[PDB]
Amino acid sequence: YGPQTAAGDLVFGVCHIYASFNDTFVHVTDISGRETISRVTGGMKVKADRDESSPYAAMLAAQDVAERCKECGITALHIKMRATGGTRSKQPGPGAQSALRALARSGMKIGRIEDVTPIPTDSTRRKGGRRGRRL
RNA sequence: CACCCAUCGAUCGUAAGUGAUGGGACUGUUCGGGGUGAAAGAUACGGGAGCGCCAGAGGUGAAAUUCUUAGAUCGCUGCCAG
Repeated sequence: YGPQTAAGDLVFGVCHIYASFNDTFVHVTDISGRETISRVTGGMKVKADRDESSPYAAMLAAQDVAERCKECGITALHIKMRATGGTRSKQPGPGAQSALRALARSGMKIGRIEDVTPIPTDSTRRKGGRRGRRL
């Protein structure tokens, strides 16, 4: 099933792409965000714990979410990319460009593109003491 | 310009320095995350409610302890606290 509109129109959902260093969410929802349509993570497409953030897992996840959002009736995506943000890291993880390419090549039209990494006007004490994650 | 009358007071008088690119005080005037009192704000971390969705999420060199179909993580809008 799907929505009904005139011939020359595009149904726009919003695709939140959560690209942290440990996983990768691809999350297609209604423009409100209130109604999830389909979300797939990089950990649903691989066996190893490592590959949850691999560029291949994010590709397969954004694929398998694009096919289902087409099944539902969504044709274009306003894209909202996100890193862990807050205090962790404002740099988007590896499986972000691969999710973008997956959606674009798969066939979803791409509207706006955005960065919604949570950032602080000022922040709570970051994890790891004064000396940080000594390695 | 030493005086002239109109019309306002008419205290009795400085004579032992000068006023440091010394100091202090004053006036004016910036300037500044200087101090302190009281409201308001901002996202973010966390929890919580409502609404979706379903199989993982978190974490790592790799894992595991940890959370999770009894609905975790994720998404949206209020809410609470620091």
